[PDB]
Amino acid sequence: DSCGAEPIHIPGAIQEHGALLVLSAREFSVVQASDNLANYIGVDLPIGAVATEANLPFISVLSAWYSGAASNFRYAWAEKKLDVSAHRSGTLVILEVEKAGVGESAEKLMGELTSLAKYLNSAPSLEDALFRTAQLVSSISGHDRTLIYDFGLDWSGHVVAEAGSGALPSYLGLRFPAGDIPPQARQLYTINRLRMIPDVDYKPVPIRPEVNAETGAVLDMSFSQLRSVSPVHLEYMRNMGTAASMSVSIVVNGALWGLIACHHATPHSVSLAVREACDFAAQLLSMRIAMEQSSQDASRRVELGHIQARLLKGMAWVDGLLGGEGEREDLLKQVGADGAALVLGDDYELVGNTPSREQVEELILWLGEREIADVFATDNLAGNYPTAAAYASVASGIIAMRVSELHGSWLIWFRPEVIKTVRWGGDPHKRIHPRKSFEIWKEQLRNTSFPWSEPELAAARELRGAIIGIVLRKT
Amino acid sequence: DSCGAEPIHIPGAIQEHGALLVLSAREFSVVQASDNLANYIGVDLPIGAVATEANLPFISVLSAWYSGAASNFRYAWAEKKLDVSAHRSGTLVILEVEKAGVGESAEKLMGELTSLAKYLNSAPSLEDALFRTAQLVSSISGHDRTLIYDFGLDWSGHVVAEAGSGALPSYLGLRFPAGDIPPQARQLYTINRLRMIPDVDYKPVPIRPEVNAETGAVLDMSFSQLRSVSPVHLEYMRNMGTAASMSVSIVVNGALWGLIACHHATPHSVSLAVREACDFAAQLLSMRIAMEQSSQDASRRVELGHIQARLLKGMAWVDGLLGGEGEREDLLKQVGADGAALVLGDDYELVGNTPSREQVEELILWLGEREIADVFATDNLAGNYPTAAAYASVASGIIAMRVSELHGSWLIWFRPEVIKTVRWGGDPHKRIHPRKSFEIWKEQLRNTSFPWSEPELAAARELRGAIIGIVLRKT
Ligand SMILES: *CCC1=C(C)C(=O)N=C1Cc1[nH]c(Cc2[nH]c(CC3=NC(=O)C(C=C)=C3C)c(C)c2CCC(=O)O)c(CCC(=O)O)c1C
Ligand SMILES: *CCC1=C(C)C(=O)N=C1Cc1[nH]c(Cc2[nH]c(CC3=NC(=O)C(C=C)=C3C)c(C)c2CCC(=O)O)c(CCC(=O)O)c1C
Ligand SMILES: [Mg+2]
Ligand SMILES: [Mg+2]
Repeated sequence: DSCGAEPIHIPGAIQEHGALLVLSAREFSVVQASDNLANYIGVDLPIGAVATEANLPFISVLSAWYSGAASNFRYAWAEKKLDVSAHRSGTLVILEVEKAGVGESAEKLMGELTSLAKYLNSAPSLEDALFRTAQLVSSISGHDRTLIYDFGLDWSGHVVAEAGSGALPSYLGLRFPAGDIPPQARQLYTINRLRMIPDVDYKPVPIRPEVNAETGAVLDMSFSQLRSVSPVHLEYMRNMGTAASMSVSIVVNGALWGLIACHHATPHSVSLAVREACDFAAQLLSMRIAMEQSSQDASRRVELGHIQARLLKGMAWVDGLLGGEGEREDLLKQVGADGAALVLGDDYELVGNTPSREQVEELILWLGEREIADVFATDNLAGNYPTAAAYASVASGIIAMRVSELHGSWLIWFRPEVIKTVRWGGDPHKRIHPRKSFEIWKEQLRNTSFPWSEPELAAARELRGAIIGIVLRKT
Repeated sequence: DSCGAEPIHIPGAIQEHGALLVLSAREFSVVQASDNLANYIGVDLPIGAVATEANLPFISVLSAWYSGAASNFRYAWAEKKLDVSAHRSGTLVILEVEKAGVGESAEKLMGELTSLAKYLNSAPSLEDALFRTAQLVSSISGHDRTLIYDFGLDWSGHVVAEAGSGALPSYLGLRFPAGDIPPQARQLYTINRLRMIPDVDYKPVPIRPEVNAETGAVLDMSFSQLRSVSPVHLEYMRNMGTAASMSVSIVVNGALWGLIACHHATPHSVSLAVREACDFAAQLLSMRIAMEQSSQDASRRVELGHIQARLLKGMAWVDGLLGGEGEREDLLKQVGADGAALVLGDDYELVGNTPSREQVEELILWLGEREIADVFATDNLAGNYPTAAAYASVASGIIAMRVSELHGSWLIWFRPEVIKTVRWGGDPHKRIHPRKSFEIWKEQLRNTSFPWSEPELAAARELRGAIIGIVLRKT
């Protein structure tokens, strides 16, 4: 990705809806500031000046915070009607100010948050849990759209939940390309779980001096809430017809699972408290996704565990896999397959729904001349072996694993073609600029089967280990 | 348990710090009421009277709630300075009123709750997570003591965290008998996760009429917050020197994991909001306990999975288990054992630290004349086989499993004695009344090893399945 090279974490500028101040940990001395600082705190700070009580009324609370082991500082500056926040960046304190929450009770958030935390510890369906999470953020945020964006393995995303006022187009069930959120952006959103763009056509406020006197470097704005965004994304937002946006990162098992992406037809800001309330709903959803994944994976390994047990003691041999109706049923269910080919030399045994003997014969030749270490798995065989499109209907996906390289022996599982129409939020394929159109773009995905789960690949590799060793013993 | 027979869920009376009203779902008609109702709502309701706006200002909100699918009703009656709550009980609405929270911001709770939710999604150590949870409840509740009570397998409990003002004795690390919380109490606390006794010497307020006209039965007060407690527990609290108590249920994977038990030297009440804030911290802790248990169990099965793999292909045979230093090391590590006896007929093979050949010989005779189905496991062999105390130091715990009933073959793992002093909160063994003394009571637990984990028992049963079938093949 060429767009993945832009350093979005060091723009040296912020958005209009707040001001930024950089203090030296030791002296609490002014090192850098936004040109709009004076406008917000009604007090001009020269670079080198030491922050006193006169300057900042909260200086004694900030000093006590920094000495502490709390990651972030938050203070309600009642006098100026400002929300003050700060984080640690090496030997620096990056302090940010924004207009305070203009009327909103904590029990308004607390009360509406409990309704979801209580809902999704009973541990219901995910879809329903996703929607409930989206529907909450939608309420407290007040955005014209609040959708949940689940990342795929290729880092393309599929909209799995949606709440809206009706002012913005509905994207529920739409798929978006990986380039919409480039790698370095995905990496930043993994560690920094919040971001807000109240106005797409904000005029960036420079931070001066450009070079920080303490570090001799530009400011690391990775954890700056006011950080000026990448122009290419603003251009993207303008094309989507979104004047304002806010997104919360859903981080599960240390990885970026998805986003709670909120958009608005016209400029729209959210209070520090409400933003933290949304980051908190994202963590509740995150806590649940992990458990259901953990339990569904556990249930699957138990289910395949019962099947493996019957096969392993059935062999203790090929009639342990091929014996009668029961043995062959277990062979296919072992990895949730519809067919299997057990090829031991020139002896072919086809179970359930398989390609022709000749077609399977040609597949083993194609596999043999490729570096197939333990097992080869794909849910789209046609993608690498175009010839396989002829029997896509019976074997769109396979798990192939050799049991005796010397004898040219293989156990291959087959999965049939599962046809589905992929709704794309515009044309995927089409300095790089964002696409102007986001109209439902449909493609018929052919020659692709249901994906192979990790429990299934684990069960496959385990049966291979049992077969290999028997053949080793017999030979 | 004879104390486990008392029906604590139908006392037909409440505590003094609130009033209770029973309404018929259809008419919202008065069926039952506490004798102190008039005192609280300043309006006397005759049985048969229909609840109007004049009677209850919140009647239109309650009506809209009941029609809805929300489990519980909560309303802030500003006029009377009362917190109103209600739940569904068949065709009935059980409505309860108590004095409103006398000064406490939602951001006071919200702010102090986030500090723990943020702390324990980074997924640190449990002990630290337990203490952080206890230390929060201690702050918002304002109790003289806030401890976390982890239930054992025998339903005896061990204090694993503690926060206190110093006014009440410290019980951290103390163990309490199962009879302190009898079964029917444990069962109620599994479904009803909150309970509060602001004053131990409250005079129970009767509910009349005793018989509910709608059901022809006494009121099911399972989900009554004001429910009058069992006299034997109040007598228990008086002996502990606790005038007030509040406890939240920690429910993990559907089972009662433990309690957050709060006690106070003098009478002390907690607001509906703060009680719900504590029930909510208990769920945060609960969400975490489940994940660490889930991940620790996963990590263990992977670790033992690597060991099993080496043994299974090593046999493919007894030299697969007994071959050299590596094979024998894996045999012991398979279930985290220090010794093993592989007895195949009259042929004995002792690995690592085992009892004498004769001692193991006598153990197989004792096992043979007991209904040992698949495997027999214990962390205290002396408890059932007193003779085994002679070699408690080498084999305090064992996993024994026969591999050929016809040949009298066995694989037995040995774990050495791990001596520890069990601190008891009073004398465990000593109409039944509670013990008067809760002074640290010490016993030296001898002839007991580290407990056998489920992954270890699973790994044991799996190796048995591999050995059996080989011996079947060889024989
Ligand atoms: C460089 C080219 C590029 C193309 C072409 C493109 O489509 N996007 C980029 C770059 C890019 N994108 C972002 C950040 C970002 N993307 C999205 C995507 C999104 N929001 C939605 O609502 C939907 C679908 C419904 C999609 C697919 C979001 C949410 C964000 C984060 C900001 C926000 O919440 O709006 C960046 C990084 C911007 C920055 O942080 O500076 C870049 C460079
Ligand atoms: C019938 C005899 C009996 C003996 C003897 C005894 O010790 N307890 C009973 C009965 C019993 N206990 C309870 C409820 C209860 N027990 C505890 C225990 C406890 N609190 C602590 O702080 C510690 C240690 C530090 C222990 C071991 C708690 C917390 C509770 C719940 C109420 C509370 O929070 O105090 C009942 C049921 C009471 C009821 O709900 O009506 C009974 C019958
Ligand atoms: Mg995904
Ligand atoms: Mg326990």
